[PDB]
Amino acid sequence: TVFLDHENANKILNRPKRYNSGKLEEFVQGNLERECMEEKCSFEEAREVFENTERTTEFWK
Amino acid sequence: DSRIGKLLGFEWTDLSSWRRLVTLLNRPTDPASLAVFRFLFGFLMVLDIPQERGLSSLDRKYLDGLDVCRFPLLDALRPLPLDWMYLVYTIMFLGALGMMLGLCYRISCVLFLLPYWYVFLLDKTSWNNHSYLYGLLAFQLTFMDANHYWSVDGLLNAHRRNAHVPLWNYAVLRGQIFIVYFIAGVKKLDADWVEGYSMEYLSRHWLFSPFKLLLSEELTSLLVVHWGGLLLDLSAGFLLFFDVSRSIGLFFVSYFHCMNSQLFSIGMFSYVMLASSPLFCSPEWPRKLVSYCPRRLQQLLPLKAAPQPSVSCVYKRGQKPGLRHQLGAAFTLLYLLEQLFLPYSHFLTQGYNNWTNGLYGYSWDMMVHSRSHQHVKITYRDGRTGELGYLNPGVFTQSRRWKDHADMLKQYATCLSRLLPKYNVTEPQIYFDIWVSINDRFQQRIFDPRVDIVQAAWSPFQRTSWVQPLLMDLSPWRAKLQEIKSSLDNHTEVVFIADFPGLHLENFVSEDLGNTSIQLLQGEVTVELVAEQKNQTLREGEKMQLPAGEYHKVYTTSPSPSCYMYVYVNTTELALEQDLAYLQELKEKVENGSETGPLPPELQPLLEGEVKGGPEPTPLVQTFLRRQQRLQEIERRRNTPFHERFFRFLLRKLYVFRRSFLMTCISLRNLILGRPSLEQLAQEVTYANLRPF
Ligand SMILES: C/C(=C\Cc1c(C)c(O)c2ccccc2c1O)CCC[C@H](C)CCC[C@H](C)CCCC(C)C
Ligand SMILES: *[C@@H]1O[C@H](CO)[C@@H](O[C@@H]2O[C@H](CO)[C@@H](O)[C@H](O)[C@H]2NC(C)=O)[C@H](O)[C@H]1NC(C)=O
Ligand SMILES: *[C@@H]1O[C@H](CO)[C@@H](O[C@@H]2O[C@H](CO)[C@@H](O)[C@H](O)[C@H]2NC(C)=O)[C@H](O)[C@H]1NC(C)=O
Ligand SMILES: *[C@@H]1O[C@H](CO)[C@@H](O[C@@H]2O[C@H](CO)[C@@H](O)[C@H](O)[C@H]2NC(C)=O)[C@H](O)[C@H]1NC(C)=O
Ligand SMILES: *[C@@H]1O[C@H](CO)[C@@H](O)[C@H](O)[C@H]1NC(C)=O
Repeated sequence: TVFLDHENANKILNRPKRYNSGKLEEFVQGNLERECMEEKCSFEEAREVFENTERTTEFWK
Repeated sequence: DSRIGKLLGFEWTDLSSWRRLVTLLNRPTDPASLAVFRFLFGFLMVLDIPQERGLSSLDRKYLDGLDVCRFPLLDALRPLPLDWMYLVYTIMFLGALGMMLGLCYRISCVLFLLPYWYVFLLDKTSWNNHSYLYGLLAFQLTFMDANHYWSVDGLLNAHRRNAHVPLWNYAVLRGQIFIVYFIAGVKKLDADWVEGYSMEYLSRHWLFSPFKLLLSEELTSLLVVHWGGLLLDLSAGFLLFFDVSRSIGLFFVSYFHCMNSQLFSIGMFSYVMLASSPLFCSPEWPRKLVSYCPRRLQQLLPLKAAPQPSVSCVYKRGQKPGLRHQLGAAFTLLYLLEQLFLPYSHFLTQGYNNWTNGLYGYSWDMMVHSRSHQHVKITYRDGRTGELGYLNPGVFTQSRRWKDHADMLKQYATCLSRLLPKYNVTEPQIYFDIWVSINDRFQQRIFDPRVDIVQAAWSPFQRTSWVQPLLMDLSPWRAKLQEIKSSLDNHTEVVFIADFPGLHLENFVSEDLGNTSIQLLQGEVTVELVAEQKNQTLREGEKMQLPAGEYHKVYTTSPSPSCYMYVYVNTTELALEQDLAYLQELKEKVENGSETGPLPPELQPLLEGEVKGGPEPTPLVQTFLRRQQRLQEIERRRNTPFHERFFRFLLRKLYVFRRSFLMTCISLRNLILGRPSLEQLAQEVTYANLRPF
């Protein structure tokens, strides 16, 4: 997945927050984190906060 | 006797000469409160090393042989192999324990300090304000005489047992906490915080439920969260120092920190600030607190006798100051001045400047900016054949902070340039196109989409010419846009774009997203369909119904930037939802007794709930069963008693600690005695990762 297709690269109208939440919920490392994100604000807002204590690492684990 | 001396603890005459200033800053003080703070800080850092510093995840972060792009402050730095890194973290843990117990205190402080800053500088994406605060506290305590009370070193050496400490030990810590609170408050005198935009969704939390009994949500999100935050920053800065205001300030700051800890996932920052809050009390509170205990309790707690004289202080009868006495005052003054100046040093290091000010971590601007990225495109042109290709947004990276800083983007470009030849690419030219909005503004480009970042010019002290300015002229539109967000249905979605003159945006509407429209809010653009090479020039308040499944382009051809909006509904999602609703309605009708006729064969798996001894279910049936299972799982999760949740939390933390310790032991064994057989390593790794149960 290093190189991405020409058609798929130029998709501005692709849900960032919805896609991230779906990936987190489907992933085993998330689920609880995905559920919290769905109940809470979008994960994009959490990333924009920039003070989270390894939110990405916690979601991965 | 003067009121100035009583309130501030010193008379003006002490500042008349340098010698009297040194004598004032090196007067005797009780050592108890510093010892208590030392113990609490050391214990918190000991708990924090296996959780946030990354001892558990270190095996999948610095794995040998893996090609990933680091972001060190200095390009000279390079990570060491994994085993040596585990040894470094072991040295950190030993130093933290030594500081906690006060055993070989200076060596413990050094062994904690040097590794901590090495790790902190190694990766700019793990920078945060509380990590910087922990580093500064560790740096300060290396010089402070905190091993005088409740320390094993005292039992090992009688001369440093229950002895006086100079006054500047407390002064530096008090100044640090005051600077933290005051700079946090003053930085929050920005239009995006006093107006309620930043952290606007924190007012819906259940912890704010009692406030809503008297106030509406919209006002509660402004008066309480934001204005309360600023006023509490200033009040926590100033109230604690004075005698009368200590109780109210302590109550407010303690409740504030508990609420912050429960609302956020910052980590150990709130607890460390709670530990620092008592430091403004009198320097002898633990001793007199222990004195109010029965005899039996006193037999094991620290000593209750009055402190004995020390040798690192100036005692008045005249005693001539030595050399350490003067250096203490010099260090105090210089360190406080440096702390005051550093947050506002962004006019010197302009290479790191962006829409925000400087790097994150050393400005105390906590939770004041929120960002929402929409798209990230990486294009590369091969330097031999001329081919043009597109890379994945986040390849060879572990963080997402390279989308907001020019220097990190330059390092990422260099990393890609050196690593791409492994995939049959000659000397490339890399172009970036990133869309980001700060505090709910129009999505706009952050970087020039026509500049080869690999060959671009960047230096620490010179402003970059390929960072687009933030257009604050479109700020007031944030009112009207919000209204447009509230007039849409449950399926329609809206994306706002603000584009510079001359630049053009190329987009591909997916086949699923039918019924997509483009409307112009300000300016003049031309929308081009490439299938027939036909463009229309749009004016304000005009709408176009774009194709779905092809490419379009939007060109800006005005003297000023143009703002427009994309409104779309996922037709495939709507069709799937309608079909699922129809199937659910049929299932309910069958269940409640209606539709007496025989069920369809495809409906039989739905009522049975298991496809056994029959044809495989259709995708619609699979989706319905999956949705029902997910709903049941969520319902079970919500109706979960508190004791079960607490038990799971404790078990998970125990697993994290056990994994950290076992991995460290395996690494140390490998480092010392060499590597045993590979199968043994696989078995040991399997054993370490085992869940406790
Ligand atoms: C998110 C906020 C501030 C960011 C922050 C954080 C996260 C910290 O960790 C800090 C630690 C030390 C210093 C500054 C920090 C900081 O700036 C607003 C704060 C929200 C909070 C819930 C405000 C509550 C105000 C109380 C309830 C008093 C209200 C007064 C009356 C209405 C009763
Ligand atoms: C549709 O209108 C646009 C409006 O600019 C035309 O575009 C520019 O296109 C010309 C010819 O391709 C280029 O030389 C210019 O550089 C473009 N402008 C910018 C700012 O990039 C476009 O050509 C029109 N479509 C057709 C098929 O003629
Ligand atoms: C596509 O167009 C818009 C969304 O892009 C929607 O149309 C709405 O149509 C209903 C029909 O009664 C109106 O009441 C709404 O006011 C419209 N919304 C607007 C104008 O923003 C709908 O999602 C799609 N419409 C069609 C015809 O496919
Ligand atoms: C449009 O809406 C559809 C509704 O299904 C979204 O799609 C599914 O899309 C994901 C990708 O995120 C696929 O993995 C699933 O298989 C799709 N569901 C099916 C086929 O039932 C889709 O992501 C939305 N966005 C776009 C751009 O189409
Ligand atoms: C072609 O590129 C791919 C990318 O890994 C790989 O097969 C190899 O590097 C190249 N093959 C040849 C024959 O050059």
